[PDB]
Amino acid sequence: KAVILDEQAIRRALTRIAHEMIERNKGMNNCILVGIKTRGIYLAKRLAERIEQIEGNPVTVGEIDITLYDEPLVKGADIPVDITDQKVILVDDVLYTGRTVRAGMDALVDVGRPSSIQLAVLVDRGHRELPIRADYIGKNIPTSKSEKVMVQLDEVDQNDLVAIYEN
Amino acid sequence: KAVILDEQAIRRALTRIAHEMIERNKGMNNCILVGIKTRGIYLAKRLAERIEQIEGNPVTVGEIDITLYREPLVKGADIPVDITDQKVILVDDVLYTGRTVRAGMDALVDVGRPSSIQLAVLVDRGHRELPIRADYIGKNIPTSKSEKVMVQLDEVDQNDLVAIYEN
Repeated sequence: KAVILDEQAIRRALTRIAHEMIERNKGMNNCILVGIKTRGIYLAKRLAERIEQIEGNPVTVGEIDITLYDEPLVKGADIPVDITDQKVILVDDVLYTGRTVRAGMDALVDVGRPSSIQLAVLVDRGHRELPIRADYIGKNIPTSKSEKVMVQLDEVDQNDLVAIYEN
Repeated sequence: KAVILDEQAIRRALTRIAHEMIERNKGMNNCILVGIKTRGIYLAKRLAERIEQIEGNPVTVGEIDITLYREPLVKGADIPVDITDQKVILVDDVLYTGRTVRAGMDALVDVGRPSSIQLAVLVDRGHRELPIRADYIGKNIPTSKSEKVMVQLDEVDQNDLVAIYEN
């Protein structure tokens, strides 16, 4: 095991993402953050919080609970608003093959009809297996196929960190 | 109406794509080209032909006939081989919103279970509405939202050309 991002690195990446979201989406007016995977949901909440303290406007947060690693399956969803004709940004903790994002994207296209969907990820470890790319990245991390990258957030786990494992 | 690419421009872009496919996919050994949309199917056949005349090995071509967005409904596929564990490359004529590619991608993850899916497009006009990007592009063409870009191939139309229309 090895730590690649610590709490400070994660906080800086998130502050950078929040700003980029605000800069490229007209202050995030009418944009919905939708987290996928457990930690993606927590990151979406952190981003909404950061954006609100800057915009003075709350940002709607939704979620899709999916079995992560095209086997990943959408067991449900919970988006407090109608997303029809709204810009949605999926928030993922670690972008890898892209297969969870595809399952999450399919669900959104069937829960509502958003005008568009973007992708923000804390870490992109490469090795996609689908033509899906992140629009916002906290940190690109070069990995081999056998490595595993894992994010720990303090509202779920013990600490805020990103670790990489061999095997 | 205005012509942005002529027969020669189309031919050069395709030769460039065929080479990139060969260079990035070990000579295209075991890679399947799958066309989407009428002209995507024809371009896939042209690329398979170019790759064969360079590699001396045939390239399997498949197809998904979906209608271009304005969600795109899949009428069905037709892939002469079992694509399970095989690298697939979708071939599109014009990449725009990405919504036809999404419908085509979903199908592929149901007819078979390819190890990966990449995307080759003759023209990318921008304005995606999904986090889908092309891995091979013949020509990037900057457009406004109201413009329409259309590919014409001689197998189905009068000439080989790409035109742009205002609205």
